[PDB]
Amino acid sequence: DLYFNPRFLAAVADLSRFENGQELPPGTYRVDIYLNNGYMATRDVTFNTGDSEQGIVPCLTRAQLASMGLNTASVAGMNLLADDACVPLTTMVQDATAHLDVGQQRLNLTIPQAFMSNR
Amino acid sequence: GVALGATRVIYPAGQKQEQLAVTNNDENSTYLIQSWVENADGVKDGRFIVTPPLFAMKGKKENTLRILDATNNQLPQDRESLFWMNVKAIPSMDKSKLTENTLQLAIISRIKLYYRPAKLALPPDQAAEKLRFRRSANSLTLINPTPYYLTVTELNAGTRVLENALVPPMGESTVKLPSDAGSNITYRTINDYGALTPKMTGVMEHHHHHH
Amino acid sequence: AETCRIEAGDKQMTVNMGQISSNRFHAVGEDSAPVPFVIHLRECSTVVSERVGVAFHGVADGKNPDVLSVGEGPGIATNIGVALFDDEGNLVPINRPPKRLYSGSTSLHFIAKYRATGRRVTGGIANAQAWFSLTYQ
Repeated sequence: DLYFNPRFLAAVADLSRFENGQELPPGTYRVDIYLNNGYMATRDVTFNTGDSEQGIVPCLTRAQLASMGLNTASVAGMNLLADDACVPLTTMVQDATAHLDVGQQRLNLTIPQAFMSNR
Repeated sequence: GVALGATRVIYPAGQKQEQLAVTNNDENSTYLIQSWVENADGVKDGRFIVTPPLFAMKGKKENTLRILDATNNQLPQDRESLFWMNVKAIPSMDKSKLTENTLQLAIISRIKLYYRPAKLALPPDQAAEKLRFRRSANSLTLINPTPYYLTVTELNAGTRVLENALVPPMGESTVKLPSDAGSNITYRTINDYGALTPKMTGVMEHHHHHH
Repeated sequence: AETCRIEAGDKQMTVNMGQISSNRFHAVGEDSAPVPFVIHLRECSTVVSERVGVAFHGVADGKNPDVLSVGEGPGIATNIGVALFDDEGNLVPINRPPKRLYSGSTSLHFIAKYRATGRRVTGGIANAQAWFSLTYQ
């Protein structure tokens, strides 16, 4: 229950998102990426509309996750994906989380150690 | 309501980004925040990328804007370049007010963005001293030989308070001089941290080899 | 130094303009009752708030580009716009090319009025939007 007057804008198609409590519309944002509280990288990440509470989800490829230490053979079905496919992280990787801290422009990822590179 | 974290931004040449805080102090309000850069003439210039360029913030909150240098090293590297950071705060409105004839306002806060090359020998806080003055029958010209934009304030000719002036690096600006303006000139400046530098005595422009 | 934190009389920067009565207006240029509003510059030193540049913008009216449009659509009033006035009682310019400096006070006082753009005003919905910029020294 929010109202923003659309005459203040104009791509005002993003207005309903804000009126429904969302912080950030889909787009490509410069973010600091963290995985299990370890700093990974600072780069542009594309955020598409998705099933998250935030209304948006980051597009992370198999290769980009492997570049963060993910042992991709340990993740069932991951090998079936295409190279450019946005990994459905929170459903494919058991117990994994992704959240964008919008105020800090910081993408916080978590992935259980069972799936990371160890021993 | 919304405030910004600083009244000017100094962008160091070579830095991948600079940042600027945006704050809201009211728990019971949501603002849309829309941000962009203009060149010196107040025209949009995308060569500084502001991100995220559109977002909502709810309640007592601080959000950080990223300012990215996308000028491809095309600006001068011996003097500052002036840009303007723009942050527009757009309030929500109570739905009850939809049944009322309403004027609603949004507010754009505008602050200087100075692109500052590397390796300037003159310390920023030594610049104000370098200013020089040229006087005509009805105007006063401020002469800035430094590589910094100087924001000159509390400018006085005798007891007569003059207009503030923004004096471009290695350049000049002119203000009006009332006919009753006294002789001794004094001035201050606004520094990198948005504070006043000390009151100084104006020194006049001089001829070669001369007092 | 932080910029000033900006608020109006109403938390959401709104002004209730009241209902339109066509009988109030018998000539182009005639005005409604004044509706004051105030822009507050809070939580900042005098160094920051002094000589701040203020400029107004909005969708200008077609018959009188010096006043705010109330738009067009079903139910919307016709032959009125919204005029803004400063603390000298003078009409505030809107949408001017990229000045006006304010000093001595951290409250900026203004008045809004409905202004007839035609001899024959019709009533109904009359909303307007404007934005002002605060340009810091």
